[PDB]
Amino acid sequence: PIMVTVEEQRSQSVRPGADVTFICTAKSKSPAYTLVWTRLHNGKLPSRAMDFNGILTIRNVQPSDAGTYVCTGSNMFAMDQGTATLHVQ
Amino acid sequence: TCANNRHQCSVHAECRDYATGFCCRCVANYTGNGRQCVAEGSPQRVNGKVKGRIFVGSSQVPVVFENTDLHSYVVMNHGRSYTAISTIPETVGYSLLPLAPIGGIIGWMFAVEQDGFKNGFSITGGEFTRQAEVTFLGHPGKLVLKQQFSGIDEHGHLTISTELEGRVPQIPYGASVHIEPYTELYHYSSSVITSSSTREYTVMEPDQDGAAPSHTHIYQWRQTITFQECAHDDARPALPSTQQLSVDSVFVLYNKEERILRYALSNSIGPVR
Ligand SMILES: [Zn+2]
Repeated sequence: PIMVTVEEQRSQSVRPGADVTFICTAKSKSPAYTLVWTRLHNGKLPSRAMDFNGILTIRNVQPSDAGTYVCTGSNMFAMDQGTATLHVQ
Repeated sequence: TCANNRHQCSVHAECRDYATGFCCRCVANYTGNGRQCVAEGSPQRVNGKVKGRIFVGSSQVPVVFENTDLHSYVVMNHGRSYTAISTIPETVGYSLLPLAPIGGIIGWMFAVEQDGFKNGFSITGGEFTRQAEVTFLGHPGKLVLKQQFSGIDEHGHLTISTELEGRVPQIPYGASVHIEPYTELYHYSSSVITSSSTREYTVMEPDQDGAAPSHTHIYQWRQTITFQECAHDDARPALPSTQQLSVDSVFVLYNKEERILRYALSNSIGPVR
């Protein structure tokens, strides 16, 4: 019913203070579907993170931001997930 | 009594008998009103249909749509609600951009709870009726909204039925809209919650060569939220007479290609500051 794709540059490495962007898209058999980013295990996003329309933008990156992020695609029929990873120098 | 109507409670709730009757209550690590409960920190989905009869600008013929889908996603305790509404005609899509509150009620339902304050789901269990009206200052008529929430269905989906009728100002094809952070006061009294708010929004002209300067407009939101509360359990602490909803990180978007309307916002509920 739905398939998620994390756009290229799924794994990125930046220095503290930089801004990083990850992109998610999906193919859905239903008209209405949502794309939502979270940390692993549905962990809360950093306050400095902006998430809308599948685009995750983390500004002024902190060492604590390092880790795996998950994009969850959802519609009335099912859900699907894809991951991205961030490394901080 | 419980021995007779325990099935009325959520499987994740406890039943207790009282002089006049029984009441339900969610067990530890679950939130809700006893009749409906969800696990803390868990993702939740809301599904329903949307129908509308809306006059745009000065048109004497309304745009009509039925059987349109609404899908919303939220994670308990995160405070951010993401809503998608698709099979929305281009003839009305851009003009509905300022109406984030269509999805905003879901943000109210699952706002991050602070101190001794409860969000919409804790208070109603997702079983309530919402009557809302919006007047765009300086423009004719108004838009009327009616939404019915019927709890968690047999599939585990929260439910929401939406009906829209009235007139809204015309927004240029291809234009975008911006909404700044704001706060709203929700007043409680004998199973009735009301709120009125006057806010402004900005309209940015079509992203093309020669795009003209942006312009602001004002509208007033008025709403009445009705629901049922267990009339037993005398030793039950009263809800605050007034709670403040803090909203931020608001995003609205309409995509002509997939004919989808999107609303996203972050919410926290707590004391008046
Ligand atoms: Zn269902």
